Amino acid sequence: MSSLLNSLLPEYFKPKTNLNINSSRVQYGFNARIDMQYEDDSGTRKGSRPNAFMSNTVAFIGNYEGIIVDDIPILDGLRADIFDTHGDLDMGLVEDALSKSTMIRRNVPTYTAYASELLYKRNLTSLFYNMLRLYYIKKWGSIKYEKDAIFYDNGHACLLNRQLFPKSRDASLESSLSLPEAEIAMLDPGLEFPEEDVPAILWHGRVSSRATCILGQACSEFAPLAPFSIAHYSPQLTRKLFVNAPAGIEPSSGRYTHEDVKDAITILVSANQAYTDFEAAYLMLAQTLVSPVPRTAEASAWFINAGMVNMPTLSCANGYYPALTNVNPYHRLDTWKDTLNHWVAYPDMLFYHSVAMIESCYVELGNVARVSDSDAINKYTFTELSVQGRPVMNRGIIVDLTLVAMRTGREISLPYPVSCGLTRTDALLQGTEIHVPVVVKDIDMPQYYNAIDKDVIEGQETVIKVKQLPPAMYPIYTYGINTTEFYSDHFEDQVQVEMAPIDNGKAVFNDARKFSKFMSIMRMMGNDVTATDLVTGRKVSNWADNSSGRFLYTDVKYEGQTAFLVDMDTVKARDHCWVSIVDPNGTMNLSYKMTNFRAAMFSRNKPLYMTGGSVRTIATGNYRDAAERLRAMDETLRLKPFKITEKLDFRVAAYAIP
Amino acid sequence: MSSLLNSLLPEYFKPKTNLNINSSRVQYGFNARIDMQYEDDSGTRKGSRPNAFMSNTVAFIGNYEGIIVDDIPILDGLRADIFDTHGDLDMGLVEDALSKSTMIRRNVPTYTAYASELLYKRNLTSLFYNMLRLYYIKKWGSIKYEKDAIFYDNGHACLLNRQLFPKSRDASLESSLSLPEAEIAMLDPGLEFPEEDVPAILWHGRVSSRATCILGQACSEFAPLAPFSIAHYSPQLTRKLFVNAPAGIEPSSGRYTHEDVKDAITILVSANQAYTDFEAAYLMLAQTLVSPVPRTAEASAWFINAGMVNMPTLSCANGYYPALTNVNPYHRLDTWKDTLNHWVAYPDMLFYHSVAMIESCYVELGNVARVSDSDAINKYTFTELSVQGRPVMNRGIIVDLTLVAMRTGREISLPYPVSCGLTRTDALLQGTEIHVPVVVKDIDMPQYYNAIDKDVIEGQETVIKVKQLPPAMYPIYTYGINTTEFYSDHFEDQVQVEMAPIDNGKAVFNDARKFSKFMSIMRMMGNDVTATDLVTGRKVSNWADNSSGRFLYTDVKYEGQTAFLVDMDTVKARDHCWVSIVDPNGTMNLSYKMTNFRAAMFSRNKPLYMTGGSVRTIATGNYRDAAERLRAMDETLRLKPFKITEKLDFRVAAYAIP
Amino acid sequence: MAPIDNGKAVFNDARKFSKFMSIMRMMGNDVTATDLVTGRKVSNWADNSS
Repeated sequence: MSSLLNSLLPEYFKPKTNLNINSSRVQYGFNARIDMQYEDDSGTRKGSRPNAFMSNTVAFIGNYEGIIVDDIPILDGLRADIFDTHGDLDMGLVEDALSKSTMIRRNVPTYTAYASELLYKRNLTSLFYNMLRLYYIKKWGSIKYEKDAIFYDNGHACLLNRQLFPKSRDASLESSLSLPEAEIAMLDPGLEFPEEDVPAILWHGRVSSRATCILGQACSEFAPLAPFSIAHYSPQLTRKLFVNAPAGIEPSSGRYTHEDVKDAITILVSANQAYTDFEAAYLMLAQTLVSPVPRTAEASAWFINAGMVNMPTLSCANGYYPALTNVNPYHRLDTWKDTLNHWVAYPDMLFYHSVAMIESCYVELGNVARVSDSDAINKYTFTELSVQGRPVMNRGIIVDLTLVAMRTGREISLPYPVSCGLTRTDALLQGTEIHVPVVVKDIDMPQYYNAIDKDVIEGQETVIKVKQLPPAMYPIYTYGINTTEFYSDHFEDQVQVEMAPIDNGKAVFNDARKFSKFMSIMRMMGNDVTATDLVTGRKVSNWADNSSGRFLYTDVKYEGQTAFLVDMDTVKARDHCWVSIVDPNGTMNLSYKMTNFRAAMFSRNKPLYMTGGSVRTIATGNYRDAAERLRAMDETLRLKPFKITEKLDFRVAAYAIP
Repeated sequence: MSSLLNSLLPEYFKPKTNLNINSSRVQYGFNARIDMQYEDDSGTRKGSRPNAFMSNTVAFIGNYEGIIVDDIPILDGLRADIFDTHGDLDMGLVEDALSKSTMIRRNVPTYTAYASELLYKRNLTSLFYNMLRLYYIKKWGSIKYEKDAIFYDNGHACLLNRQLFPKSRDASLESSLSLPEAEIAMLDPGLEFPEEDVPAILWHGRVSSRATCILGQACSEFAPLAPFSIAHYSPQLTRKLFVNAPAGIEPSSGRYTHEDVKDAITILVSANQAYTDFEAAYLMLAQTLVSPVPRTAEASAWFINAGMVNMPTLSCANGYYPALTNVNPYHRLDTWKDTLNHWVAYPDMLFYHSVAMIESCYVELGNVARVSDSDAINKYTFTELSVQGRPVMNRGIIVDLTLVAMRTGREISLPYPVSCGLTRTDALLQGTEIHVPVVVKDIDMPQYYNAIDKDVIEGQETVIKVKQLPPAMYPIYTYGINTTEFYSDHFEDQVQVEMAPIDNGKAVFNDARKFSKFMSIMRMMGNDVTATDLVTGRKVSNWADNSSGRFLYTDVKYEGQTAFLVDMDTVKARDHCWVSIVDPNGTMNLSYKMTNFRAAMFSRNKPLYMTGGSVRTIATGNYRDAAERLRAMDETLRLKPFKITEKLDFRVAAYAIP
Repeated sequence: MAPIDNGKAVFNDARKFSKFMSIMRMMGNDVTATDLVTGRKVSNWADNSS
């Protein structure tokens, strides 16, 4: 659904068509003007950062594994005559429709008997999904993956690509897959009895030399070398695929460009009348196009074990019954062609729709992981109460759409209760300790991180014990639309730390809430604060991120009693464009204000600019008003004359309109 | 945009068609009559300057470099039916448009897929840019650049063309470039898949033997030997260029006249309907064509670092799909063929439009440089507040047209937000003193200029320091259209200043404004006064520039606060009218009137006379046969002007919204 | 003062120069001005009573 994913984008964000991606890492964000203030009994110290960049790093790598599951049939496409008043295939009108058609008379009785089983095999989501992945593999084919590269680095702990993804050879995305071609046979119209467990599709005119090569590779096993997101492992959809094309199927060309895959999709959707099938495949790919680079070192627990992708079995019986598909189809919603029409016009817009969906999910799974099991709406039972339909199993797209509904605070409506795609809530529901590997840089690591060893020499491979999952992404596109006090994503905020002159700089935060806001605002001001817990004896640093520049309470890496000693004569100025706290006395009052917002994207430590035309909000009415218009100007070549007009020179001629 | 740049010229001046330029340097100015009237405590004196020549100097020498960048598509020339009710390109109607205009309907699905990807990147501005440069290389192909010539010469200091332009030799303009030829192949109709990264253009009848050689050289690399403005380094546009000509193309001749390039441009625009693409290239050349000769030695800091010319990527899909270009083209403005009709009639008029543009930019940057970096409108954030469109980036022409709006004080509007051309604000946007290399002519040079070596000898090559960039040009064409206090370019003005007490033979001027008014009066009377800056200990002189007969405060060459000790005993008498007095007494009143303006141009120390007939006006009205003004003010670029609000400091300038 | 000036301020007026130098001494700051015309020096700390 293009419509619901479009509304997630911010108001200030004005996207263009083309986006020239030339790397496997993008820092999307915005530039804002922060007017910071520090008030005290001595006086006020004002600062101003005119261009403050708040970013979330997003990569094109992520371990996924496809499995073939059984899903509901999508009945949108079949002629409206055979359907009854309630909206189910009234068998008796099917036998009537087949009898009054251009079918062979000896096949009518035997084909009608099979109809009861074969007409309820309508799900082309798996085919469209694979054909969409082939489009983006050939478009962004020049992106590279190095084996010994830095997945994450925060100064203390480092995590390499070798650690998370073993059995991984370095190669380009184009050179990753070597897809073998499945057989594309021609359906004989005079076949005695239809062959079930072999799908048959429709086609307009002649199957081109390149269309054979695309359909051949789409219905085949994906066995990748490099762990890419749009080239993950998928099982063999089918062995053989029939195509009811009276004009013969040309043999396989071998080569094809990304423009030829768009040609193949547009013919397949139009012939089969499968637009709702495409809408399902569009939302599936939106989840599993890009995966987020973790905010903290201990936020890598989400991507340790491979999340399963639920691909519904390829099943289509249109080739055997050409009569039942015509120009008057049955559809539930009137805006059922909107998702395809959006993709054909603006293919590269999927990148923006993808980051909008994963940012919405991973933000909400952040503040869902911090609720006790003894509650009404908890970790296990947040999907059941929200869903008001009848899906087969609460997995895939249902779990991701219900998280988006919680974030935006609106009602998401789909025409069919389809349960296909990636399932994210895997590591959460387990409710056990996860052992993430790490290579150390400094020697004073295991004070900060909950490490397995207490003394570790530099360059050693250690393990961190993560119990509660910290947030993987900070809200950026969904900044101050549905604000919570955990993230504290306000435009205006203030904190009041109360100290007396008798205290020699040392302040104890009994409250946990205002400790979080103090440590966060001090980092905007470019000050390196290092607090020490009095009960346990561990240490926390506000500088625990190089992207957002905020301090969340989950950076403590421990749930206990709150007694944080901060010594305010060991505060060090780290960044540029900073206010100085030289020697405070009395009550401190910190405050900031974010005024304006400008969309910015970075890649390879350089600005990535959006190019091409101005993207519009395509509606169903905007095309069918031109159908209402029809260009009703009678196609008659009316040539109008020009009267020559003489003036002073007479050498040169001058023509007038009347 | 002819009508825009034509408005910048003064109301009294109307230039003739032809101009035989026969040098690399042209003075332009006017011969005005000044009627001064003096009054002080001693008495009254009345005089009259009968003939006074105020002029700038402009040259054909400027170091520039080309970069190929991706910009917006210009959707002008495509048929009106493919566009919907709003100003948006619908792919639903492209499928219909291509379907109705063919008998072979097998190719419609393939044609639509490729067309959707190519239409959002169509731009012929870079091709017309090179074709225009080839026209002027052949026409003015007898201009000599000598390496051991003078660039600036005052009397104390001197800059040679060895400095500012190393890696250069002595050559004529025709001898500078030795262009190779790209392959101009013929597109046979029947080819089904458009070859990627090769543009295809339409043509009228047979491609002439001469037309081949021009298109071949226009696409090739430019590698100059001598630094020339219209022969600057440009990257290779394309390798191949298809031409859908019904009659086959002829082989390349090798030689062509400047007249043959006009025939090539006129055909290429008419066939492709690329009138708005030409308008972009016309404005883009108006910036580059000429460069200023600096007013003082400090104003050479602008032209050290090579400014980047943003040339858009060459792409076009008219040759493949000639159905999309028909007899009813889509245009936003009704005056969309005025710029080509102006150039084809009067080619040599571009010289006057270029001088008008570069003057307006370099005059207003004189004020922007003096703005403090702690206000709403400053050097960093003046373009962003002005623009009211959605370009790719605030670069090239958008920066230049913003400065023209600030000069004239009128709202400038283009149909498409194009960001292509020279960016000047590079030396300005950096907090670093610039090291201008100079030659010592007189032994007393270190007293005047801020030199590194305080002791020098006639012939030594030293370096001078420039912190704040002074004005490179004085207002001549834009004289009195809007008068600032800094320049003081009034027709009628009454200057009042109080003379400081002359103790021994020296008068102390503590205030900054009073000192500016005093030396401004004494210059108009024609008295060469020399003062000593007390803080620095360097000698200032009101006779700094001889060409423009006025005193600017930037001639002091010291940003900050100071007090001046004026030498009243050594007041020389260079130019004496009857008004001219040596001994001022009490409150000095000078009231002057300027009348009888007449434009005059000098080239190689002789008068340069305009030849040919009188320019008759070509211009189209807002409506041809259009009923309702469908505003469509969403995509169109608009540039809002800023008015200078004078304040007490006088050294600092400030902008406000009118 | 403007940021373009690197701390250096010239007092054209005599009245406000006296008040600046006096209030800076209440605040306990040793300022040393230099006259541009003559070339002599003045110090605000020229008394230990008032």
